[PDB]
Parts: sequence; C-alpha cells; structure tokens
Amino acid sequence: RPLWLPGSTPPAHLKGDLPGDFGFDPLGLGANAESLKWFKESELVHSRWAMAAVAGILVQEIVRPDVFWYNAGKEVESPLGPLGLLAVEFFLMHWVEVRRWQDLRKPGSVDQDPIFSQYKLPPHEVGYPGGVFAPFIPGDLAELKVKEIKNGRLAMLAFVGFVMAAQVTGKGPIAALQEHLADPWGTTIFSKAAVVPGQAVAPPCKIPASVSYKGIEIPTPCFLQGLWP
Amino acid sequence: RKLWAPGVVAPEYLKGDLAGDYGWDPLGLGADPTALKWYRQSELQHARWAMLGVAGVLVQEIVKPDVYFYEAGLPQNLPEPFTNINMGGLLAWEFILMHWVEVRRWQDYKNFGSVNEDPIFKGNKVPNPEMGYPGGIFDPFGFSNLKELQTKEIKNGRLAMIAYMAFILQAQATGKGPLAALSAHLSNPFGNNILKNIGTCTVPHSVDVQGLTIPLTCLWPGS
Amino acid sequence: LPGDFGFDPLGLLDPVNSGGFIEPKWLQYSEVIHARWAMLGAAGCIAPEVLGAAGLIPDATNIKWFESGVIPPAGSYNGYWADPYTIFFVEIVAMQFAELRRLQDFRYPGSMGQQYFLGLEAIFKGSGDAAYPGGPFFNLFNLGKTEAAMKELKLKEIKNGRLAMLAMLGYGAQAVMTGKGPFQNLVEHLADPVNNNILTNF
Amino acid sequence: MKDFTTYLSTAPVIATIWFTFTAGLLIEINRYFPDPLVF
Amino acid sequence: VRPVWFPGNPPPAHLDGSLAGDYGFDPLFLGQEPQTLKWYVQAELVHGRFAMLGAAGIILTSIGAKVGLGFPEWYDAGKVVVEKNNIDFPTLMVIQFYLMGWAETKRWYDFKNPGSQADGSFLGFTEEFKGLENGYPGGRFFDPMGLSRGDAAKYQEYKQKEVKNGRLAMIACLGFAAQYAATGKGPLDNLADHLADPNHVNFATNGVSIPI
Repeated sequence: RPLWLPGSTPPAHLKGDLPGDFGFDPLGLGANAESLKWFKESELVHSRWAMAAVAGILVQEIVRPDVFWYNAGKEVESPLGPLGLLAVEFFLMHWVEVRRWQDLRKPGSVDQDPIFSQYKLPPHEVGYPGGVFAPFIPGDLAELKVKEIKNGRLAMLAFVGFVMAAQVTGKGPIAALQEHLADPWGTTIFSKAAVVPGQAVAPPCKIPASVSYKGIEIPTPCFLQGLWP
Repeated sequence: RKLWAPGVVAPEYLKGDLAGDYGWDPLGLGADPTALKWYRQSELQHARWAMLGVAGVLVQEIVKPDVYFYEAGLPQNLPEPFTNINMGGLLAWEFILMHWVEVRRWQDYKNFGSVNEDPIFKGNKVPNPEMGYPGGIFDPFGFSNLKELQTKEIKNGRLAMIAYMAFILQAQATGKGPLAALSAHLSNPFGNNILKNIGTCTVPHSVDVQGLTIPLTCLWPGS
Repeated sequence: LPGDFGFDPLGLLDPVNSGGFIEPKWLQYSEVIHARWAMLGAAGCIAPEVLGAAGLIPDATNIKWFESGVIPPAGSYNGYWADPYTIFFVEIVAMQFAELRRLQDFRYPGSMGQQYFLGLEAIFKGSGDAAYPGGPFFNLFNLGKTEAAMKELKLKEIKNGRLAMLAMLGYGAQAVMTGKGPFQNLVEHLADPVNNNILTNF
Repeated sequence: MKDFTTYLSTAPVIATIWFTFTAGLLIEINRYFPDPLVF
Repeated sequence: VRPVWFPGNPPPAHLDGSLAGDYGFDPLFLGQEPQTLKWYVQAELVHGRFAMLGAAGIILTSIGAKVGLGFPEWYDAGKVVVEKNNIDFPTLMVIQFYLMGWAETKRWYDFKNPGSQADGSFLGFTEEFKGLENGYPGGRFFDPMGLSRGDAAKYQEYKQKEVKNGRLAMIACLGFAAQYAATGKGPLDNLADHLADPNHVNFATNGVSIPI
C-alpha cells in the first residue's frame, strides 16, 4: 500500500479504506469513528472551500489585475446595501448549513425537495449527496474522490501560502511568482530573514494597519506577527 | 589476537567482529546492542567525514597556499564564478538536500532493507549487505577482502579524525595551516611549538557576516 | 590489614560494641580516602612552584598555593576565566554527585549499577568492598592479578598516603610559620641545614 | 503519619491551637480597630 | 525497579508507581492515607495545569514586550490594562469570583460524591459532567477530542507527559517570580543577559541570591 512514508507501518485505525489516507495520523486521533466521520466531513468541507477560493482568486487576479484580491474586501463597490447583502448571506448560509448538518446527524432524512415532492434524492453517502448534486459523472468515484481530496488538501496549502505571501509582500500570488522567477536566488524568506543568538530579523508586513472602511475602521492586526521566521 | 594493550583483558562483547577493534571499551559503552549499532554507524560517519575534511583542506592548502581554510568560510573567500552569493539560498539548498539524504540513512538504520530501491526509477535498487554498507551503485567498481577493507577504513578514519582536530587546534593557536606549522617546526623544532604558542589562540572574536556577526569560540580560555 | 604494624595504642580497632562510624570498615575506609586526598594535595601544592622554578610555566602562574584565593585574606589569583564562586558552584554539585554515589555503594554494595546511568553501571558494580571497587574503570589495567602483589600495592598505597598526610601537615605548619612556599623552605634549609631550620624562625 | 495526626488530636495541643487562634483574632481586631468603647 | 527519585533507596509503602510521575518521592509520608493521597493527586493536577497557563501567558506577553509590540511587562500588565480600559477592578474580581466559585464547587462536590454531578439535574446534560477518573473528568466536554477514549496506553503516556510538564511549569513560574524579584526586569531580558555573558550574568553576579 502506498504510504505517506515509504517503509513505515500504519497506525491502528488507519488501513486505507477511505481515500486520501496513506497511514498518516501520528497523533492517532482517528480512533473514535464518530469524530472520524465528523473530521472526514470537515476536511472535505475545508478542501472544497479552499479549492473554490484559490480558483476564484487566481482567475480574478488574471482577468482583472491590479485589484488586490486580499483588499477586495475593502475596495469592492456595489449599489446594493452591504447590510442587505450580508443579511441574505447569513440567512442563505444558515439554511444550507442546517440542512447539511441535519442530514449528517440524521442520515438519509432530508433527501427530498420539500417543495416539489416528485423531486427527492436517492440514498447516498454523507459527504456524497450526488444524484442531482452530481448529475453528470465521467469515470469512477474510485479515482474522483482520491483526486478530490488530493487537490483539496493541496488547495488548502495554496490558499494559506497565498495569505502569507500577501502579508509579506502585499503582492498577488502571480506577482510574487514573477518576482521569484526574476530573482530565483534572492526571493526567499531565507533571503528575507533569519534568527541567530546574536540577533533576529523578520520581514515587515505590507498589510498596513486598521483599515478604515465606511465608518467602521476595522482593526487589522497581523497573523502572529512577531514569530514570522 | 593482539588487543588494545599488552596484557589487558577484553570485554565479553568486543570480539573483533567489527574491524578496528582491539578490545578497548574501558567505559563499557558497548553493552547494549542497539546503542552499539547506533555508535558504530556514528563512528563510521565521523571517520568518513573527517577523512573528506582533511582531504579538502590539504589539497586546497597545496593548490592555493593563501586561502587559510580556517578563514575560507567567508563569502569574500570564494572563487571566480561566485564570490558574493546569498548565504540565504546557500543554506536553503544545502539544508534541504542534506535533511533528505539524512532521513534516507535514518530509515536505513531503522529498518535495514526498507528503501533499497530508487522509489521512482523502480528498475533501480542497491543490495545492502551490512548496516552502513550500501555498496552497489555506491560501489561503482565493486572491489568487494571486505574485512581488511573495513579494517583500513576504520583505522585510517579514526586517525584522520585525530589529524583534523589537530589541524583545528594548531590553527587556533598559530593562526596558520598545518603546512605552515610544519614548516615552522622544521625551521625550528625548539622554537615554533606548542610550548611557546600555548595559552593564546588566534580566535578573532566574533567576525561579522553579511547580515550579522557570529560569536566565536576557542577550545580553552587561552585568548 | 595493610599498614598494620600493631600501631593501635588506645585500641580503636576493638570490634565489640562497635557502631556509628566507629567501626573498622568505615574507619580504614576514611583512612585511605584521606590518604589519597593527601597524595593529590601534595602534588597540587608542590607542582606550580617547582614548575616556575623550571620556568616552563609562565610567571603569572606559580604563585604560592594558598595565594590561590581559597582564602582571599591569604591572597587571590586573577586571570581565572570565571568567578571564584562561579567555579565553586558547579564544583559543589559535581562532588555532591560523586560522593553521594560512592556512599550509596558503601551502604548498599553494587546498588549503583542497576538504575539506568548511561551504560556506566557495569562500571558501577565495583566489588564487594568500598575503597576497592575495581571494575573496568576503577581498575583500568589488571595490575595485581596476584594477591601477593595486590597487598603489596595496598601497603604501598597506605604508607604513601599516611606519609602524604604528614606532608600536608608540614606544608600547613611551615606556610603558617614562615609564610613562604614549602619549596622556598626546601631551598632555604638546603642553603643552611644549620642556619635555616625551625629553630632559626623563632 | 497517622501517629502524628493522633498526636495532634491529643487534648492539650488542641486547647493550645484554639486559644492561639482566638487570641490572634482579637489582637488583630484591636490592631485594625483601635480604641473600642461603645456599640 | 522503576527509576526512583533517589537511586538506591527503596520507595515508600503508599508510593508504588500507579500514577504518572511516581518516582517514590514522599520522604514525609504525607500520602500514607488513601483519601488524602488521592486528594493530593487532584490538587497537584490542578496546580500543574494552572502553572501551565501561567507560563504560557507569561512567555507570550514577554515576547510581545521585547519585540516592539508595546506589550507591557506582566507584573505591570494588570494595572496597565485596567487603567487603559474603563473597567472596574472590584466588578471584574467579583464576576471572576462567581464563575470560579460555581465551577470549582461542582468539582468539589464531585470529589465528595464521585458521580452526582452528571445526574442531569443540570439543564439537560448528562455524563458530560461525569469524571472519568479522579482529577480526570474525561467527558464530551473535558475531552471532546476523545483522546482518553482511544489507545489507553498512549493515553497513560500523555498523563505522564501532563504531570511532567506540569511540575516543569510550576517550577518555571516560580523561577519567573524569582527573576523579577531579583533583577526588577523581564525574564526574557535577564535571559538575553545570561546569553550575553554566562560568565558574568547570573545569581552569583546578582550577589543578592547568594549574599556574598
């Protein structure tokens, strides 16, 4: 079995049934199956969120450059009332999330379109609605799920590294890429900072301070500033 | 069998099965077998490393007899192609690749026979007969007898460890390469010796790198 | 037994009703302990003076032993890489460990070779006798594999140690009276076995 | 240890400690609240 | 056979090695009695966890201080924050009192009666206030991640590590108290100082600790 370590031994509760495992849980927290399903769900959740996020940020930096995706929160504009937008947002989200959670806590219990009785989703797996939720399927879930989880974990890493690269350079990830390409040698946190018993150094942040939006003036500190190297 | 001293007795476990043995474990450290393998691996480690070290310092002292290897560590002390590189990226590449290969050797010691193949070009594997003895591609000419090979290896390696440490101390004292120190003892064996040079090392007391200064050290409070 | 010339006037070797640390084992144990200490002390006090007399060592060295600083009133040396008390601290903890484990032996033989001590436990089996552990360390070389030469070494150790204790007494007494180096006093009494004596120093 | 607990539950030592406690109570009382006459 | 706190001597009777951190150390036999011993177990656990809290907050704040983040020195921090804010010291104190009192009282009467606190007399919860062991209230709340309910072996190891780091944190916070009591400075400051000159930055240089 392909393992996250060549030549090592998987733990107890890890075998390989669920895709995306290769015997990795050094803390062995996958003991309780309840929390384990909980965490499978949560990891799928985060992976999908982050995949969507990186995709959107990338394509947007592409087509509409010079718009700091990080500062889109600030510099967005729309004639619609922001309060109404966030209201619709909250309510929509409360609904969808309570649906998914009610189904998790009680499997196969909400599978119907409660409006159109004709419409009702077939039986499926928690974390795998499908049917209408997956109408067209080329290939096999055997590979689809493994690719899903792989790409999702990778995209989580992508998103967080984008955030770091912004906090350190303020540049969009593509800008930072072109920068790295320009100087392969000097474009490294290595070439940016280091720590020694004599003295320590860290790169300064580009996210300036409390952002002054339309009256609120959001306090904008840094992520764990003092321990960046 | 000649032991490590005329008339001395050997410990029960020292049998010469490992080369360079003479029955010398005055502090019984070779009691546990696990730790014994650990320590043999490390001994070979240090012997080989110091062998390479004396080799390098020697050949460079010969070819460019002005570098003063003890000070060659500086970016200014770098050859034509690159002498003002970023120590940042230097450390980057170095640490990455070394951490890899060290984890490889570590998995080796942990499970002898575990990772013998090239994990990608799977038509590629080296058979390891002994812990710390890869061979195969690591032995391009396949000289493997192996016993006297190991004897000469371990013996010369211990001695090279000693020699390299000697070079370090002599450099701290006289601020000069072993070449210079030997020429000194030859110009005068009476003069040019530890009896005179003693009690004062030439430690230049915390030189400064591109970004900062590094604290400096001497083996004794000679200063 | 070694060094026994019947020299026990008050009869302290009386076995009956023994106890405390008035007990032949601990007694001779302490004897050889102090004897070895005195050997070391003779070497220590004597070395630097004659060493500077040979000039092989610097003149910053070779101050009279007591002028080290152990008694700062008697004079101290400076050039020590750290503070007197700085040294003294780690010195305390080190000897604490050493003496403690030695005593743990003396009270419970071999009982320092069981709890994990970095593999140095076969070294700490010693023997069934304090002051004579042996083991791979405390006997590097098998010197005295015969018991005749063994006891020979034992007696030699005893005589040498008692004599060295007497030597330490002499060192202290002279350095108090004349306030000079013992080596100084040697050179003096050699200049005059007649005019350089304790009688002269009155 | 239990022997010790019993020794402390012995009588005169208990009388002692109770008296000490009361006396320290009243001395501190007078310390922080000097010169009481009425109320 | 287990490594004694003091090699060579045998351990006491009421000390065996059943609980984590047992190295046979009760030279004063305070745990001769089972009830008192178990009580002491719980007390040591509580105090060690508190010390862990203390050390963590201290070190964080001290880093924030030394690096230019404007974080006050801990021993000043309470005063400075109550001053920077419009908070009322007695109000803070009394609310904190309320809370710690209620929770600690629950713990107290659970030590008294081992299981009466999970009866569901509380709002609607049951066994979520049920102690797994003395001083080990492992439940859905005090162990939502359920480490205790898997690999009891690694769990015991974790108990070992817990008491270990707890005694470490206790001695650490005492150390910090001492560092300030001596130098009047930040412990991280004094740290960098000993870094500067171990040969000449120490209590022996303070001359206060050792009064010579």
